[PDB]
Amino acid sequence: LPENVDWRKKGAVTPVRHQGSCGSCWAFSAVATVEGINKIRTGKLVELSEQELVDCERRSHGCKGGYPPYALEYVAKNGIHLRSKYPYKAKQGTCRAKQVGGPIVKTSGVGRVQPNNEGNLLNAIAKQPVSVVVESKGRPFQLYKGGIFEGPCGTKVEHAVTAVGYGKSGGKGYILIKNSWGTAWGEKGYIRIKRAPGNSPGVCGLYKSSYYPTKN
Ligand SMILES: *[C@@H](C(=O)O)[C@H](O)C(=O)N[C@@H](CC(C)C)C(=O)NCCCCNC(N)=[NH2+]
Repeated sequence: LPENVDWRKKGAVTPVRHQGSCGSCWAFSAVATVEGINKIRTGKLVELSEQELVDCERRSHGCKGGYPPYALEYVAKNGIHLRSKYPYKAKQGTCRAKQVGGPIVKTSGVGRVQPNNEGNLLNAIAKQPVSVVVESKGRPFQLYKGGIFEGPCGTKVEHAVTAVGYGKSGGKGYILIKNSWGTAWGEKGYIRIKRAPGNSPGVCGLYKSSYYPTKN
């Protein structure tokens, strides 16, 4: 395993986006992982539609919160359209997957990493971008402006994000995360969260529930 990994440098990460006031983080996390694996397999970075998921994947609740593994199952089964063909509007509407055209990106399944273990997570990230969860309700997290984040924060997760890398910053290990709150938050939309060693729920509950899409 490499000491440091950063999928941004390998052209596998699209620019940071803004979910607005719609509890759509679950769709944002899911889309970022599929954009990454599509780049890795085909050599092409294309932007995909969070809105298709919000409108069509209904085991989830649209703008009221959802579930990354379900979103990942929807993509493996139905594939997903381009962001330019089915743009994000921060509100749940009628599913138009079959009315919008343009090409579709499809995957072959979805993997579940065994939670609460640093190692399990690092090996998954070394491979590709991973959907991860975190407790974002605390003021420290909302007011984050930079550095290696340590909380204060509990482990009562409620916000899905995307791990696009990991590394070491002079002595402290961290995990590189792509948030969906725009570029004015954190480190140009990103946050480097401290790495809890070995068996642990992770700082702010980061090791609690991780998924990724597979692609032939
Ligand atoms: C995240 C966001 O937009 O910031 C969005 O609320 C979301 O999808 N949250 C998830 C939590 C992550 C997957 C950790 C969520 O809360 N999903 C399902 C809602 C659970 C409903 N709970 C009860 N008690 N009814």
